[PDB]
Amino acid sequence: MSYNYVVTAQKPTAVNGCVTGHFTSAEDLNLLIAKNTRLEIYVVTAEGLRPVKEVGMYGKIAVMELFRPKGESKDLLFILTAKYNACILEYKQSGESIDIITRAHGNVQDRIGRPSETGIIGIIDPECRMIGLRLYDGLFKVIPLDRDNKELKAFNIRLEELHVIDVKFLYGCQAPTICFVYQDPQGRHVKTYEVSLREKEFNKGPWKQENVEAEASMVIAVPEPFGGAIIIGQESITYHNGDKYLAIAPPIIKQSTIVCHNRVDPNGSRYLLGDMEGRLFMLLLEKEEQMDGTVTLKDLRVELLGETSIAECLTYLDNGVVFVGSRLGDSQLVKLNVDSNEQGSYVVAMETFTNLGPIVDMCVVDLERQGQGQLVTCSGAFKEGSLRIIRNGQKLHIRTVPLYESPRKICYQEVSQCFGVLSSRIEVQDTSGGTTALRPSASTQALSSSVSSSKLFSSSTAPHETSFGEEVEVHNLLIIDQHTFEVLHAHQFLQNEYALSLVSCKLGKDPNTYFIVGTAMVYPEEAEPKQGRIVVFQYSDGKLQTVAEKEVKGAVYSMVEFNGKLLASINSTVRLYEWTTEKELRTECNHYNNIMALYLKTKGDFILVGDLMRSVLLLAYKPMEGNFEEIARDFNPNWMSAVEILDDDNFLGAENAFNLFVCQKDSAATTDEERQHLQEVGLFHLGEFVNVFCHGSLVMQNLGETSTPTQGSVLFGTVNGMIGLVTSLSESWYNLLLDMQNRLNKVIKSVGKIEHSFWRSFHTERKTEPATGFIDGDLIESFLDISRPKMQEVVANLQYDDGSGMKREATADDLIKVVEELTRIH
Amino acid sequence: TKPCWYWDKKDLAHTPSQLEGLDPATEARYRREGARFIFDVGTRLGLHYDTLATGIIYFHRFYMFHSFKQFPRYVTGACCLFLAGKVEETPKKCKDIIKTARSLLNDVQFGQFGDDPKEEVMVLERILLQTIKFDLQVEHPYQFLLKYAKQLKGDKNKIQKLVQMAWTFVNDSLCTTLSLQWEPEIIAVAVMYLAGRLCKFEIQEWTSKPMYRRWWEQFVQDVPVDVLEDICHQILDLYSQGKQQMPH
Amino acid sequence: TESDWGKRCVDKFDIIGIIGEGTYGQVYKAKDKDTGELVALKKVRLDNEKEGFPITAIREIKILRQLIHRSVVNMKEIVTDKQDALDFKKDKGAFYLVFEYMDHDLMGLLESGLVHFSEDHIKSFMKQLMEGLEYCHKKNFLHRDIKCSNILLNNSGQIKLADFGLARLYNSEESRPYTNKVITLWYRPPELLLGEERYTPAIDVWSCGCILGELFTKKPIFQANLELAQLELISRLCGSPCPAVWPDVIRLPYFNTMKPKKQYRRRLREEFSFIPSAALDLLDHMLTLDPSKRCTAEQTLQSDFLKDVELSKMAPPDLPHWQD
Ligand SMILES: Cn1cc(-n2cnc3c(NCc4nc5ccccc5[nH]4)nc(N4CCOCC4)nc32)cn1
Repeated sequence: MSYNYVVTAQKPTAVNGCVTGHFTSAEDLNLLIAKNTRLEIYVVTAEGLRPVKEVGMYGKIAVMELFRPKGESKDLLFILTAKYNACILEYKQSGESIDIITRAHGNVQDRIGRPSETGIIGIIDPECRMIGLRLYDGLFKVIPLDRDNKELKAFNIRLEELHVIDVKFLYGCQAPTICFVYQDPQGRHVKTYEVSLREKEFNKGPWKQENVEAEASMVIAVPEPFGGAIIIGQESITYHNGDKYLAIAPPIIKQSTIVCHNRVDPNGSRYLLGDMEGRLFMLLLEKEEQMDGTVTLKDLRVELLGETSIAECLTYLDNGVVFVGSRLGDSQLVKLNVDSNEQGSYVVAMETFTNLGPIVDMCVVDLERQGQGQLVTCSGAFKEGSLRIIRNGQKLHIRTVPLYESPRKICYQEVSQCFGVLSSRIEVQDTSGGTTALRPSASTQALSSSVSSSKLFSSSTAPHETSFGEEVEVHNLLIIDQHTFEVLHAHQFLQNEYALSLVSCKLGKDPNTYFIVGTAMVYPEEAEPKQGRIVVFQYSDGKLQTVAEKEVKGAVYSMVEFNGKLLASINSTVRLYEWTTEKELRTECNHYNNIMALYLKTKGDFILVGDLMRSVLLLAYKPMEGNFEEIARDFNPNWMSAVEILDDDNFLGAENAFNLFVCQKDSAATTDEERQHLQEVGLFHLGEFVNVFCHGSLVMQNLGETSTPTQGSVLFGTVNGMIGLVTSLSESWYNLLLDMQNRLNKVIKSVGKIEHSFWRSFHTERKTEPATGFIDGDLIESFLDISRPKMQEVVANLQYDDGSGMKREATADDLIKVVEELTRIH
Repeated sequence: TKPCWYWDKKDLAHTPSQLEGLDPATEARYRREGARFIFDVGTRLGLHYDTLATGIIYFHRFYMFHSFKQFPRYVTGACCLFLAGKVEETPKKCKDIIKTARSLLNDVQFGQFGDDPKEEVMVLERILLQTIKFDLQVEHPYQFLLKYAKQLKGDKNKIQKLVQMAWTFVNDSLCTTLSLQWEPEIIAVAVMYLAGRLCKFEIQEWTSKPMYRRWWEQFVQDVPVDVLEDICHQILDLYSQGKQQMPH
Repeated sequence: TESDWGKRCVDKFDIIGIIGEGTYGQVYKAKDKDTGELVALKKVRLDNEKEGFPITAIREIKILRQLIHRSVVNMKEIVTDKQDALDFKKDKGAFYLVFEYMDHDLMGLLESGLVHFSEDHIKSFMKQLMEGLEYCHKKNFLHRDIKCSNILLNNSGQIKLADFGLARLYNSEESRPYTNKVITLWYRPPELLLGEERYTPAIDVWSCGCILGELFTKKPIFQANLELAQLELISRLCGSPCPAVWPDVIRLPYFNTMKPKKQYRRRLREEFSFIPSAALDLLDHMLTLDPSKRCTAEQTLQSDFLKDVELSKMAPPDLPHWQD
């Protein structure tokens, strides 16, 4: 068996959702911001936000909404986790003591169901009579909000329309009514139903179905003054309400897909719209009052306000202030002005909240020769792309290097006092027949530049037609100084060439230190690329020189230096090249039994291979023979995101289902076969998507640091900006910390009353397993924050083992010291 | 796909046993003894008639590729029966076969099994499997005797007399190389034909085509009387050579 | 020749790796030195010699040589380890079973979740599967181990069943005692849970019905660790075993012993409303509690869902791609 320890060094920073309301008091204006597994509660002021409370939940927050049922003084909070844990929460404050009340809770997962493509949707009735949930295709789940439903029991109504895009409850209806856009073979259509809690079924809805834009994406429930709904698409915005129908199709929105909406004026007169290029719009509902005294919708107008960060959620707060919640970049507070500035913008940034964004790749480098190690991460996407330099000093110090283009891979080349970074920028087919970039960025603002002139694929004769306006990716190798972080050089790769891998190393007997990039020719026609290049560069005297190129028949997904040789993964093959005295790459040996060799890692003459469906396969290079040998394979099938080698026997993996697992050699050499079974001894549900695993530590090492119980240090980066550390334990230390977890879970009150053991249980859609071999460091490190009575309650009847004293009782003060040492590992 | 398991009579002059100096009579006697050994052991163990025959068929085929001077018959027979049990899902433990073989064999005969009988037998399973080319499925005249008899309609007692007499002829042909010369379907017809002659029964009348004097041609296509007579001659020879007479 | 078996040595095939864990032994992959063909090999260990050659292997070596079907795995030949010359007693070498290698396995295609199954894919997959089963059932053989791992799919969309090791012959005119609980519990029929021991061919039908729904839900229908807990889940969906729906349930050994919490009603159509109508009818018939009322393989092939499927179009599923 294996024993390991997981700690969160930096919490998730990406904003996954945000709502406003009256949650902490019926009087204050609140802003609730949701980051993965984290809820932040703020109070809105005239200058900005006052933080008041932050809680963790044992689950990914999928639905977050505020509502106020008749009889309550203030808003209640509904949250549903991605594992279908539902709860209703209440804020309660007793002077200085702030706590969160679980008013109702339960798990709403159906034994039989098909998860929907557009994900979990949750909405609440304007009369707060019920909560609607769209969890599965063909089914609508209703939780009625009666006082007695403390377990959140619910029923399903059969839904004929199997593929639903979005749904909302409507305002101004005699009964609870849903308005939704759905897709069938005849296109996309909008439709309504009424929800009867008494009959537990749908009844005919208030207004008819109409054919709507093929890419209709979002549904807006317009408030009582207008009523009805607005449907947002790629080219058009439409208003629907019985007999009334409007459509505005302004050319400005066709340029970039709109992804978020919020209401500015409670009466529905004004809405905010955002798009994937960061533009912020105002949608205006022009009113016309008839002599009847009735108010109708005359027209719709769209006005461009300015640019924000690409935003997952928008929420207008008050006055001119808007909160911009960003998942791909830094979040913001911005002020909307009535008068435009001299550039034509009505939007002016107030504050910037750090978001490590998607961490595509990262490396650890000791820039200042301190013995510490700082983390340089490839963070953000598109305009928000950045390099982030992170050091410990009690908070983390983060520096931001704007790139304005998507960062892909990073590697440090000390000999050149610089980094190599792979980047991609979006250009659009223009009238010249070439392409034009939407904005300047790192690869265009380099001091010196070069473009690959390889003719290897130039024989072409394969047609790829271009239409004006289509997007294309331009990949470039950036040379960036380690002190100024200035782009010294940019190398632009061939047209339709994607860079997938990057290493910095010496090879063979060649004293020169090279940048080596593995690329793949990507054409929309190909399900999988069949052409690729390996390019060897030398950065010397401010210029990047192409040293050699090797054509491959596939995609160079990953590369790694192997004892003076170059180990590369091309499609279904893993290859080892030698670097000749003629400065060319030569095939030495191959391994072929992989579906897609996506990730690679080396220790000694051993190699770990990560496949799309075949999990992890342990290879070894056999020098006496000059070839590879299969050592062992994990027979449980998994979809890999990144792998790492912990030691000569233990191997770490990351699944696409937000799960972490550890494989080991079966350590029983009875039969050759037994060792060949890489047995998963560790299973853990991280709840975050790991892209990169990297050895190192950010803790300052003065050489005086007490040797911690934990041994080893693997840092990992995730999509939501969470950074974690995995380390190993002895059997004794595991058992102590494991037994303590079970004791802490009985003591610590969970938000929503979510069982911790369920939260960390391995979870794929098909299978679910209890966690094993892993210690939730955050649960252990929360011992220091629980009140003294609870601390002593935890240590009752707690015995140590395998120590200086075989059985040794624990006191509250003994454990406080142990955990405090464990907080120094990160 | 499937191997050919049938030879011509002329070919039996050239079995390994023949070419190592064994004369035709001795190999013939050696085959009867082994087949009857397989028959007697399994009957003592209570084995189904198909299981006995399958062992016997393996046995006969085996000594088409090997010599009786290098492979003692009784070990082979036991091995054939042992495997036949597992193939026909009437399994028996090897130790029980050895026990029964010892009861029926005198001391000289059981000397073939050597010091460790179980081990000498187990070593032969490997060769047997390779020799039979892993062709485990075997069809036997018994199933055809019954499939064809079911289609005869007439005096219930005369047909049952025909079946039992033919059934006995099948059991007796397992001591001969007919299993190696003709498919089981022909054997079933030949024994019906033989019993018909001996009981003075005209089988065509029982068939659906009573005026079709070659009654068998509706069961087995392309069989000349030449073949059925050759089979009958070979069957009655065993009776004339021995002291036993036709069952009637 | 092609008919000569047991003589060719394993030297001719070079071992690449170990593809997976099987029913009774781990499976490997190789290429012939003479032919580039990739194959699949299972090691038969005769070293125990408690009773010679394994009887279960003898079962697989008998049935497969008889079964010929596009949707049934073919055993190409049997090979051996190096044998000592003139030393038959000393020889301890083992035999291997040569099989056609398949590009993908349903267990790894579904577990990863990358694959996407449209209705038309499920149709082509089910039609081939049931046609193979109908072939084997028409030949009066019972598989008894229908599982995702034994289901294999080529990239082209051709499917074949694989490990026939646990399979045994079924006698219709006369019942015989068997080995009771056989199929993986997730896909085991209620009759085996209650110990019918003399199981009918419908045990395989129930399994394939569990597979059918699994394709639509992208999740196994019945997941448990305890036979009673499984019976609870089966009862919650297909209805609890009761004399009205299963007249002969009272004759089953554990009918009184093993009981669900409640007498649940059948909600199969309700819970599976999303499944298309043509398929839902197939599931209701395949997942019928009474083995006597449960549909046959032929009846599944003469269903609206599968009758009009043309095997010329094999609809390969969305096997993984590069942006994927
Ligand atoms: C008679 N018979 C035939 C077979 N057989 C033929 N091909 C296969 C086969 N290929 C799928 C596959 N595995 C891979 C491993 C690494 C890389 C690529 C892979 N592709 N998988 C399996 N299994 C064994 C149990 O685990 C999964 C299913 N069994 C097969 C077994 N018995």
